[PDB]
Amino acid sequence: ASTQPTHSWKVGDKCMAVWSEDGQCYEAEIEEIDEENGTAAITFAGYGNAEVTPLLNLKPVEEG
Ligand SMILES: CN(C)C(=N)NCCC[C@H](N)C(=O)O
Repeated sequence: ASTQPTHSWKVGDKCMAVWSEDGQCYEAEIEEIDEENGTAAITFAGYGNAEVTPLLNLKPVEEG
Protein backbone atom coordinates (compact mmCIF):
# COMPACT_ATOMS: atom_id res chain seq x y z
CA ALA A 1 0.00 0.00 0.00
CA SER A 2 1.46 3.29 -1.12
CA THR A 3 -0.71 5.43 -3.32
CA GLN A 4 -4.40 5.14 -2.65
CA PRO A 5 -6.08 5.33 -6.09
CA THR A 6 -8.47 8.16 -6.66
CA HIS A 7 -8.85 7.20 -10.28
CA SER A 8 -9.46 3.88 -11.96
CA TRP A 9 -6.81 3.15 -14.57
CA LYS A 10 -6.35 0.21 -16.93
CA VAL A 11 -3.41 -1.06 -19.01
CA GLY A 12 -3.19 0.53 -22.45
CA ASP A 13 -4.92 3.70 -21.51
CA LYS A 14 -3.90 7.12 -22.40
CA CYS A 15 -3.18 9.42 -19.64
CA MET A 16 -1.11 12.38 -18.89
CA ALA A 17 1.69 11.90 -16.55
CA VAL A 18 3.89 14.26 -14.77
CA TRP A 19 7.39 13.97 -16.14
CA SER A 20 9.68 13.37 -13.22
CA GLU A 21 12.32 15.54 -14.89
CA ASP A 22 10.32 18.74 -15.60
CA GLY A 23 7.36 18.20 -13.37
CA GLN A 24 5.12 19.08 -16.33
CA CYS A 25 2.35 16.88 -17.67
CA TYR A 26 2.83 14.91 -20.90
CA GLU A 27 0.77 12.33 -22.77
CA ALA A 28 1.63 8.79 -21.76
CA GLU A 29 0.22 5.32 -22.10
CA ILE A 30 -0.02 2.85 -19.24
CA GLU A 31 2.06 -0.22 -19.82
CA GLU A 32 1.71 -1.82 -16.44
CA ILE A 33 -0.20 -1.07 -13.25
CA ASP A 34 0.72 -1.95 -9.72
CA GLU A 35 -2.41 -1.52 -7.65
CA GLU A 36 -0.56 -2.32 -4.42
CA ASN A 37 1.68 0.70 -4.75
CA GLY A 38 -0.95 2.53 -6.69
CA THR A 39 1.55 3.13 -9.41
CA ALA A 40 1.60 2.63 -13.08
CA ALA A 41 4.35 2.31 -15.56
CA ILE A 42 3.68 4.63 -18.34
CA THR A 43 5.34 5.46 -21.59
CA PHE A 44 5.35 9.03 -22.81
CA ALA A 45 3.98 8.99 -26.32
CA GLY A 46 6.24 10.38 -28.96
CA TYR A 47 9.32 10.35 -26.83
CA GLY A 48 9.30 6.70 -25.91
CA ASN A 49 10.35 7.35 -22.32
CA ALA A 50 8.87 5.32 -19.61
CA GLU A 51 8.68 5.69 -15.90
CA VAL A 52 6.78 4.25 -12.99
CA THR A 53 4.60 6.98 -11.67
CA PRO A 54 1.81 6.86 -9.05
CA LEU A 55 -1.81 6.91 -10.27
CA LEU A 56 -2.09 10.24 -8.41
CA ASN A 57 0.25 11.70 -11.04
CA LEU A 58 -1.78 10.30 -13.83
CA LYS A 59 -4.33 12.66 -15.17
CA PRO A 60 -6.98 11.92 -17.81
CA VAL A 61 -6.36 13.13 -21.35
CA GLU A 62 -8.54 16.15 -21.42
CA GLU A 63 -8.25 17.75 -24.81
CA GLY A 64 -8.76 21.23 -23.63
C1 LIG B 1 7.70 13.48 -21.29
N1 LIG B 1 9.02 13.22 -21.84
C2 LIG B 1 9.59 11.89 -21.73
C3 LIG B 1 9.69 14.18 -22.39
N2 LIG B 1 9.17 15.37 -22.46
N3 LIG B 1 10.89 13.92 -22.88
C4 LIG B 1 11.78 14.87 -23.53
C5 LIG B 1 13.21 14.38 -23.48
C6 LIG B 1 13.44 13.20 -24.39
C7 LIG B 1 13.47 13.57 -25.87
N4 LIG B 1 13.71 12.41 -26.69
C8 LIG B 1 14.59 14.53 -26.12
O1 LIG B 1 15.74 14.14 -25.91
O2 LIG B 1 14.35 15.66 -26.57
